[PDB]
Amino acid sequence: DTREILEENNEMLHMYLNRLKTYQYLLKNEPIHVYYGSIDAYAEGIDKLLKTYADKMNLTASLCHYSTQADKDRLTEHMDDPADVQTRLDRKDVYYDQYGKVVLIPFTIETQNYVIKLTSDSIVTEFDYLLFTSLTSIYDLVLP
Amino acid sequence: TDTREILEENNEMLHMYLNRLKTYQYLLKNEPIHVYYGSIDAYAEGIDKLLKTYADKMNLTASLCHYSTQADKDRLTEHMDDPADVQTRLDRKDVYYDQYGKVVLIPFTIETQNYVIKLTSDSIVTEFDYLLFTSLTSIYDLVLP
Amino acid sequence: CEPRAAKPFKILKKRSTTSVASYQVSPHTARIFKENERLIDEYK
Amino acid sequence: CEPRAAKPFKILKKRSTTSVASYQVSPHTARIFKENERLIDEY
Repeated sequence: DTREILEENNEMLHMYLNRLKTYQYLLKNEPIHVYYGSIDAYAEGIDKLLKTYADKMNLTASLCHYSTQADKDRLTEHMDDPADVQTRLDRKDVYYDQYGKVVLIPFTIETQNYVIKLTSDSIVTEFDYLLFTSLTSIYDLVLP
Repeated sequence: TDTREILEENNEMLHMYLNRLKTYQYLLKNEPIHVYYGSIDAYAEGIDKLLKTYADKMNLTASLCHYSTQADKDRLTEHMDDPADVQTRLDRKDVYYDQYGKVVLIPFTIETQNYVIKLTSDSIVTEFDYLLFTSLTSIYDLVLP
Repeated sequence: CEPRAAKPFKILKKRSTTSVASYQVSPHTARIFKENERLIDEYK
Repeated sequence: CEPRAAKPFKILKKRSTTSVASYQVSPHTARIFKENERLIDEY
């Protein structure tokens, strides 16, 4: 039925208009707190910025270490196929859980590996990839 | 009837703004921002070049237009069926959209100086573009020392 | 998944010297939202 | 409409200290696009 598809289109447009509204509002009104001087300071500043944005959008964002095998195993525990999830991430691909609830985005600060974890009770998509990775770029551009 | 068309409109909207957002992110990732400062005119120049960098790759035109002198205002609003109305909106500092999705005019102020960010397109420009293009003006300010 | 650091310095960056007309939905997309919802509600 | 300055000072800034996995569509939106086009075809 075209009804269902239509509700899906409508939901997509509303949701990403709202999330884009939030992104733009924050770039305009929220002071960016810049942490620098080491990988861990940078990582903290990125984590806080992602959080500031996810908090106002009905989804959670986190910056997860993805350096040591211990880090990798921690991340992938709660997934159906951890070895496979890990291969994808190692290969540097975005990983989308099929049901639309989790995006995992391999991310690098200087020479340290992380994964930006995005979850949502409704839906996350490539639009969220684009918005959240844009912010990591803005963070880098705002450094001295 | 009214359903096939609306479906094409939804589909077009989702493709277009996915594409424009792909471009925006790609440029934030790979294109250096060139930051002009030292005066109101340098600042306005840098904002104009940044908007242009992005619009150039997106199938729409962006400009930063003076909106100080009546001459500036008339230049802007003579392209419109109701100039007095367009002008009153802009003067009162509100965004102006045409009914047809081809023009967005966004009052913008640098220190004491008034401008209007003009966005036009042969396909479509909407509030999404307002959001992207105003986002960029915010990134410009944040990048200043 | 919550990296914290001792940090050498703290800074605050803001968008300040400028202001912009605030958000409003376009007529174009307002029409699309209205038609969507009126059609969704018409199958149901 | 093209404001230019008489003697600007310029600063080139670049996203460098970080990098990210590159773009890939989610399955969810891939499905929506496919179903749209298959329905649009169906009139």
